[PDB]
Amino acid sequence: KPDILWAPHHVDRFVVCDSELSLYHVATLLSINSDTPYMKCVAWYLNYDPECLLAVGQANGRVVLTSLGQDHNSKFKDLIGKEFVPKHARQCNTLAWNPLDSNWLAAGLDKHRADFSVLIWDICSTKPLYELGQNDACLSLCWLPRDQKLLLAGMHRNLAIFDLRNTSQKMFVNTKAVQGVTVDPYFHDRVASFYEGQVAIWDLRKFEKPVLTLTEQPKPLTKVAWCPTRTGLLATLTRDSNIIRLYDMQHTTIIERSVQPCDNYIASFAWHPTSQNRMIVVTPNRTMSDFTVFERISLAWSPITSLMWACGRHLYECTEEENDNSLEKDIATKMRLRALSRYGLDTEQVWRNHILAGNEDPQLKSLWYTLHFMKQYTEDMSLVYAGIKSIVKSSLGMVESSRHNWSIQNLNEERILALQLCGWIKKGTDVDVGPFLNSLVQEGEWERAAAVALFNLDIRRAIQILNEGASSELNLNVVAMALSGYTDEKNSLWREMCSTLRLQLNNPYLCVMFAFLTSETGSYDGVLYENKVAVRDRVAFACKFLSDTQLNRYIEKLTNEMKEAGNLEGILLTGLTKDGVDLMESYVDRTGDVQTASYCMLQGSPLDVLKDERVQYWIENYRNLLDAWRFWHKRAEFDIHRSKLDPSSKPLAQVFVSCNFCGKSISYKVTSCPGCRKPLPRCALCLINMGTPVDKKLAQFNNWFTWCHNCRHGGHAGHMLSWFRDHAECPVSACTCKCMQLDT
Amino acid sequence: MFVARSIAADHKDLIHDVSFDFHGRRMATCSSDQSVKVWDKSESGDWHCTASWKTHSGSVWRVTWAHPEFGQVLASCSFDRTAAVWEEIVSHWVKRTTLVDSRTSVTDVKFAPKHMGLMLATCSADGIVRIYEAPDVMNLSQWSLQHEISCKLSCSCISWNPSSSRAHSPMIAVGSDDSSPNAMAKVQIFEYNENTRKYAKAETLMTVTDPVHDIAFAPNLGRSFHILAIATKDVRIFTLKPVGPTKFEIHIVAQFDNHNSQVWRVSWNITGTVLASSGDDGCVRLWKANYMDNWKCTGILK
Ligand SMILES: [Zn+2]
Ligand SMILES: [Zn+2]
Ligand SMILES: [Zn+2]
Ligand SMILES: [Zn+2]
Repeated sequence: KPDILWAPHHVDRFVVCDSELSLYHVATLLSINSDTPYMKCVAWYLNYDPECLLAVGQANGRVVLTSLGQDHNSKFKDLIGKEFVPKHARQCNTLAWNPLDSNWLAAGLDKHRADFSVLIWDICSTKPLYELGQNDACLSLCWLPRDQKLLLAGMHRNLAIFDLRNTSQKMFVNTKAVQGVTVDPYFHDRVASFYEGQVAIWDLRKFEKPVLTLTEQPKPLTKVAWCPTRTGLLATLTRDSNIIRLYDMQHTTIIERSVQPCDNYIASFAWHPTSQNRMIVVTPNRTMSDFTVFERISLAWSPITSLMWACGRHLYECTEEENDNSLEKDIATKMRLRALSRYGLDTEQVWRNHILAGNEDPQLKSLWYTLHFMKQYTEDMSLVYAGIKSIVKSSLGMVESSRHNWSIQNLNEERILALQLCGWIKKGTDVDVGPFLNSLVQEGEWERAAAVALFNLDIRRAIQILNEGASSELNLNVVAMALSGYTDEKNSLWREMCSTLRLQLNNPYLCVMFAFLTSETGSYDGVLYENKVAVRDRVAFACKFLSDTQLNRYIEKLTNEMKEAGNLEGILLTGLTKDGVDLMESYVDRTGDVQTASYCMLQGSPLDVLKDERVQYWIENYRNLLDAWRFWHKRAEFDIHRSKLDPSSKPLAQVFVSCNFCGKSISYKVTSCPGCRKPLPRCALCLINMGTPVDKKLAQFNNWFTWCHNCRHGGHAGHMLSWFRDHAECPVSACTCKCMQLDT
Repeated sequence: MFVARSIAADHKDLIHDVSFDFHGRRMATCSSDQSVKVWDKSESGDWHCTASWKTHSGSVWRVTWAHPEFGQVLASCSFDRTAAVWEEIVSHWVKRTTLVDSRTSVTDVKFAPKHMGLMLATCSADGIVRIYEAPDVMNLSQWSLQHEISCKLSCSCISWNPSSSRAHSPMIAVGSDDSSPNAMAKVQIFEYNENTRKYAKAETLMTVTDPVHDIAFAPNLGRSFHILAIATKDVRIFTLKPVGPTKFEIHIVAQFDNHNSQVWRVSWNITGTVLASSGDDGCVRLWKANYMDNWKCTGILK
């Protein structure tokens, strides 16, 4: 039944109790006491001297004291190493001492015939000093810290409240549990009693029945102790359990929490008396871990992406990385950063919002480039804000070819509007993508340019392009020179080889070029379903090559796939219709962005999408989020934007003032009311009647109305501002309230 | 990526809660000494103390804030079998109306969303939820308890639905902390049929078998479905797709045991993308979602 303890005088000095006593310092051992084999009962000296001095009672029951400290002039050695056997041989049961007077100490033994059992002896510096309870079992021996002539004992089936000054004077109370009887220093009226897996709690002033009863856990409770630096906290330990359950005694419901100081079974858990709620657990495998159990933790978030958590008494806080790297933190931080950078609001050239958004995100690349294209075309021009589906819904006049002619206006014009919107064809009617290819080669995207050329049927120009790209910055020329095997042979070395290698490539554009070259006639499903390649280019190539019936399958399938997956790059297909709204709903459900949802919808919306109950909720919730930022002026600017781009929104409902004679509103002689021409109110300061005429400044701010919402006293803005700057009372005589400070 | 710090505040007794107002400039902490106190962050980033006053006989567990539109009030519950309100007069707070109608310890108090008025919901250990009303924002000295809901179990925590879209009827979630050997649902949801003008049981989560410590609702921000987190042995996140009470499509999204203990508190962000959870392990673990729509940890703090 080993346990652990520390030095009552030295916090860092700890004792490991085993078959051999070991003393360690906080772990590095100090000494190994193997002179006491087969230990039964252990006690420590209440007095400081001697250091590392203890009292041990083995099965023989003799009162023997052993020490481990190094003392050069120890004051009390005649008791150090001393032995005090009983008058009969009873096994060791319990042992304790009184810190009030260290001279007297009490020990408990097993059942002899009629000799002493609860024998108290002074170690001096033969026989017990005070004795009682002959021929009985003393499960526990203890001393009352407060009353130096008081103690609590436990018989075989009873517990008695006796006194030293009168041996026969005692108060015995019947109970079933007499194990682990102790009273915490703070709780002078609280007693304890353990019964296997059950624990019995009783009040000293009500020591007749158990005040509190705990649940009987399956494994018996081994050790139960009170918190040495906490109020109303007790812990009970069981057998071969990783976590020791505990109860809260500060209620007067008791909160039950269990803490596991280790992942293995621990023989006993002992809390250091000096340390503040720090517990030490000892296991049979000679491993000691000091785990300080913490209390319940509260949490509270903040609108600045900051978390405040209370762990006990102290207050702590967590910040937002502040690294300017990685994933740019949570969506809220990016949202605030964009709002502070005036994001979306800059509408003179649309595409700049992709750099204005901060980092490079491909999702917020297709949206703003598509939105720039739609606005740019309609300025020159349901036309653009309809998507590719509506654009090619009535597509007619497409002719396929079995074999490409190696080596654009021949297409139907409405089928060329899709090409124009897909970024290939310029604004003009020229079928020469020359500027697009030149810009691509300038941008360094050599593989993309090669793909565009191959789609445009310039094999030699593409070869020159690849050679030029590989001139600067080695496998590019390798693929390019390899590429010249294209043919229409049934079993060409080029054909079988490229069909094999089409999946062997690394660059998606090179893979797409290989697939197109090796594509069987008629079926081009290899290119059109490369999810690792741009949606834009695939859609444009399909429009350029596929026929009438083989476009209404691909467009619809791609649109459903993009809508289900929530890819923002499909807005070009969906357009600004109900389908686009569903796509944006999926995007918001995924990412949680409402600026990219609010600013996209307000950009050229016919008065059917804006009426949706969904397209208004995102704007309202973004405005509320801006309110949380306390970004008032940014919200005001966004309100200007929304109001000028959405007639359905009705501005705030506020107060208007009304005349006293006409009874009607004054909002559109200036001093005269417009209703029936009866005098308007006047400033309390100027005594001049109000009024405002309903580059040259027509009606300055200083002449506006302003009134106290508790007084209904009013005047010019400027005079009231001046008056309340130096004074603090209602301007009118006999008025009382302090008008300004009511709201500030 | 979350880094910690230390806040310059001194207390005597252990505190049980912290709660910001709506902007993040006023917190309200309740101490074990029956004394609640309100801090106020200044322009220099420091925290000062503005008020303090002892509460009723019991022990306060919860203190909550209110929307700034309605003034500045706080609701606090304690073992005194009463719920309180407090308003600033300038700063000396004043009791306005102690909603005392409970025969048990009112464990939780929460405020209804702004879009419907000044309501507050409380239920006690008896297992009956109460909804109160202030149908005059002028005077707070008059309240009415319209609906009483039988739970046939105990209460641990409750949470409203932040969503304010017109489609969603008002909703409430009632937990339980009963460890009876039998197995029964410990988290249930009620709706409000305007036709019947009453609160009706809508859906319950049968997968919940152990006692529940706390429940929270993730704010909507224009989403289609709902997000709900339940404190149990393991943190769990459920989503209830809308289809008498409306049928709900329920499917789990996460189940986390990275605590080796019992979860105590659950919280949500303003946006509703990061979850903060605290447990008996002495650590605070924050969970966010990744590109694969997967729920994983982001920082373990202690
Ligand atoms: Zn008039
Ligand atoms: Zn006045
Ligand atoms: Zn004036
Ligand atoms: Zn006034």
